[PDB]
Amino acid sequence: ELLELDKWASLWN
Repeated sequence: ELLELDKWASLWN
């Protein structure tokens, strides 16, 4: 996963 906006994952868990 080379997604930079993946930091939003904490907003769904």
